[PDB]
Amino acid sequence: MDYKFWYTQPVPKINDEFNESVNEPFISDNKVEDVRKDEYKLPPGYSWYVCDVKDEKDRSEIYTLLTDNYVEDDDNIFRFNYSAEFLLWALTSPNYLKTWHIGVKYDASNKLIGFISAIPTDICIHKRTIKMAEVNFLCVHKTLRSKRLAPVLIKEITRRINLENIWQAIYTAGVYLPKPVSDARYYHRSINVKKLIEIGFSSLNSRLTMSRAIKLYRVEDTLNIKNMRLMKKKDVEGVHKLLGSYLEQFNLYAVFTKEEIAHWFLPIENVIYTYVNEENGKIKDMISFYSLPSQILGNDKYSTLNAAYSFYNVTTTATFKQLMQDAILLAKRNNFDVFNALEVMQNKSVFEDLKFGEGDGSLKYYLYNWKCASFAPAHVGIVLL
Ligand SMILES: CCCCCCCCCCCCCC(=O)CSCCNC(=O)CCNC(=O)[C@H](O)C(C)(C)COP(=O)(O)OP(=O)(O)OC[C@H]1O[C@@H](n2cnc3c(N)ncnc32)[C@H](O)[C@@H]1OP(=O)(O)O
Ligand SMILES: COc1cccc(CC(=N)NC(=O)c2ccc(Cl)cc2OC2CCNCC2)c1
Ligand SMILES: [Cl-]
Ligand SMILES: [Mg+2]
Repeated sequence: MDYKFWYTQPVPKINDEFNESVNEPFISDNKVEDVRKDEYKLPPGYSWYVCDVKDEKDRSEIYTLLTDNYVEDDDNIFRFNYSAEFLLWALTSPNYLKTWHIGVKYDASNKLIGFISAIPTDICIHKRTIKMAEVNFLCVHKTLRSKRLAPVLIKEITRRINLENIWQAIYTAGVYLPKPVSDARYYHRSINVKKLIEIGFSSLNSRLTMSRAIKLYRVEDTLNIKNMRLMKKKDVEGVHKLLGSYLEQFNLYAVFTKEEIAHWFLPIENVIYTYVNEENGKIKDMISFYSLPSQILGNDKYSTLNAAYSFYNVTTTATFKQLMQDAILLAKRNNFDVFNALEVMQNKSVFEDLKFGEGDGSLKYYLYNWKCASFAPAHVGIVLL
């Protein structure tokens, strides 16, 4: 609650509130020529390390660090378990910098004990498009917590981003920091009810016996949009047009190039699933979701919760409810146990009807070095990884 580090950074104070007409950096007229050229100082016996995410072995090291040390749910039952291949896709998007993929090693073990990453992306906030970094995967080894490593990681990636004449960033966290531009609850749609019950993800009452819970969450194996199919390279221009058009209504969204569309949407097994409805060689409807397993900590029977996370979903030929009903069936068809979605975009309107349950927390959206009015999650049009 003191935010001793955060309060030194160009982010709003916890009591700052800005008019709708304020939409600008906290610190303008920055100069690349003035940016520190020296790496930030690490504690004795630790070293910066530039990770090559395209090298299987370096990628494996980041994977291991995240598997053992990344985000857990509030009750420490689950831990996110991003796959190696997901990390490769997440970090090697168009115009990515290797030098924004930053490790820290303990010199004596040669072991990776900290990470932070960013990728470039054009972000439209309140109708101004700004070159930004999207920051993700900040992680410090569980054995080294509350030693103020995280601010060094932050300050070092800020410096390397600033060297590229980028002065804004976007990120998200579960934790409250100075100061969200928006705050979105997450919801879950049970698919394998029994499993989710057995692992303590979901529960039963005397009203809801096991057979009744299973029957509740039953879906028909038949698509509302019969032609919905895996996206193909030929669809890239059609998706770019459909998605790009739709995203303009929002207060915060990424501005995608065709190269970014192909990267972010072309399907990769166990990473990203995009489906399209093509009519007359035109893309009219799209569904997408990414795969993010959680490791189930100390359950005798199951080791992994497979989960699909709603990415971007646009319909022009069905209702948004029918579209999302199809997104659920498609995730069931891909052996997911649960479908997760944030109350962003049009999502919340379908949660009651599609039998989504409210989850235990929320995801806060932040900008660095940007001053603007905050807004309700309906007005958020971007989903980070
Ligand atoms: C223009 C370019 C700008 C680029 C940069 C943009 C900004 C990018 C910012 C990064 C966005 C990343 C987004 C992202 O990856 C998605 S959110 C996921 C973050 N990762 C985890 O939660 C994994 C599990 N936790 C850990 O590994 C550690 O607890 C971490 C490393 C989180 C904190 O390590 P620690 O050992 O627990 O703590 P200290 O070293 O003692 O440091 C304490 C200081 O860290 C502040 N803190 C804690 N969690 C934070 C978080 N999630 N964002 C930002 N700040 C966070 C905290 O408030 C405190 O500052 P304060 O005293 O002022 O309160
Ligand atoms: C069930 O396993 C979990 C494992 C770890 C943490 C949690 C609880 C949680 N924090 N959930 C979510 O943040 C989350 C829950 C639902 C959704 Cl739709 C998105 C979420 O965040 C994602 C996007 C930001 N980067 C991480 C993925 C759940
Ligand atoms: Cl400093
Ligand atoms: Mg620390």
